[PDB]
Amino acid sequence: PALPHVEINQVSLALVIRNLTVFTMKELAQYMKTNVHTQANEPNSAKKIRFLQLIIFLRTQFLKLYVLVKWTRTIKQNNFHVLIDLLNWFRTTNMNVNNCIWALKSSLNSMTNAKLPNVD
Amino acid sequence: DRLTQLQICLDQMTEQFCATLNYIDKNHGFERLTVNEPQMSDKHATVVPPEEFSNTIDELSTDIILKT
Amino acid sequence: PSYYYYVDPETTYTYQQPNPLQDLISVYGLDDISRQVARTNLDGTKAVKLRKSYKNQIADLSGKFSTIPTRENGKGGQIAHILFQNNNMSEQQWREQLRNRDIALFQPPNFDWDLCSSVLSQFERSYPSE
Amino acid sequence: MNGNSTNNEQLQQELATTQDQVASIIESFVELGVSIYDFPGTPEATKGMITNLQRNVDRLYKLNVRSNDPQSSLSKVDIPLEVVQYIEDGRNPDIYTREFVEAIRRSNQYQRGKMHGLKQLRDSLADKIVDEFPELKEPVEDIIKRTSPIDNVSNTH
Repeated sequence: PALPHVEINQVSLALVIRNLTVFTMKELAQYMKTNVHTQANEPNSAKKIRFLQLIIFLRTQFLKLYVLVKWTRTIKQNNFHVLIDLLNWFRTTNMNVNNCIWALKSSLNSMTNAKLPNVD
Repeated sequence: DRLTQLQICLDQMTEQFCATLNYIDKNHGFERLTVNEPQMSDKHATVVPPEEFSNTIDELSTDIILKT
Repeated sequence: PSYYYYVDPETTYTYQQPNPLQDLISVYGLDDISRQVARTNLDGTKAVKLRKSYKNQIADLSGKFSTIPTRENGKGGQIAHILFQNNNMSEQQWREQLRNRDIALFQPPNFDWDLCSSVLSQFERSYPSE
Repeated sequence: MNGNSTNNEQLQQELATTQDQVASIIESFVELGVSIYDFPGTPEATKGMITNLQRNVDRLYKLNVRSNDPQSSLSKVDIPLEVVQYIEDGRNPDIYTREFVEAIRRSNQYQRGKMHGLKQLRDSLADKIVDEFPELKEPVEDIIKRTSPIDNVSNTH
């Protein structure tokens, strides 16, 4: 059966791999260019603790990428868009009955002016 | 005055249609298509006993028939 | 017979497509998801309760991992929006400059490894740990 | 369906080898982390760290150019934002799958409850209409027959 497909707020995993690579390596290049020069305000101990903090940050982000691709292994038929379209269809169908009720209420409200009162 | 009561009765009887649809949409429950599938509910849905649910459906229908 | 208004015998109504009376899980074949993350096995017994965090999917690494990298520990950052940003020749040709359209961030002047070696050579001994 | 079966086979193969590549990246991370923590300052250690950065960059090279590879389902597989923010929150994404498919079953059962309550209203009101007005037997039977048509998507469960 056909379902209304929605492509909003969804991304491709090729795009998440590419975006994660450009983010981590733009951050690496930025750290290089920031830490070219050594001064009294930024000693090499500060440089090494910043490098350690950066690699723990990259550790965490690539661990979450690892969990993400582990989660993509859970789906076998790759029917997650079928899942999403099914639940949006479910929202439409759960809203149709209340829409019919509100249509009957609008028909009720249409009747307020349409009478003819008792004669005076 | 008699046509006035007639117009009042039509408006109230269409409002009875609206109220019957309101109750049957908001105060229904969950049922088993099969016995194997799990059954669950939340705090946001008005779960009611099915026997008095059917009783209220029957008395709403009797109110509609009596207004007719 | 007596005719009544807008009660037309030739007018017919069909069921919804799909029908919510059926199990749409079984209709679109989501039975594998349903039986793979069902809270109970479909023979009357309770299944194993899966853990709240991702210990099971990070336990297959040999590393320094003893806690959970979360939002609130200060070790992670919000990379979701940067994660979400977006941008003759035959199909094959078009596809190798599609593969080569991003390699420009890999070589100098973006990632000069001589400068990387110079900054990494300034590292002294030990790390202050509490 | 043969094309879907075989391309899902390369989905599974591609995800498994990316498991391998990301795990290798994390292993390179643990070794330069212990290099930072116990750095002896020797030039041999510095060159080992430089080669560690080399292998990290070439693993990222391989997986990025394979994210741009046409012979890939990397683009055809779809990712939404709720699972990625849910993993960023530190919570297990199979709970996200569980909650979402349980929401599927909730909406199915809730709409089915709507349908059966409406059917109870329909046949109770129809019976009471027949009982009150004996001249409405044929239109009510026609209405019930038309609003209960031949079953093509209800006989199957």
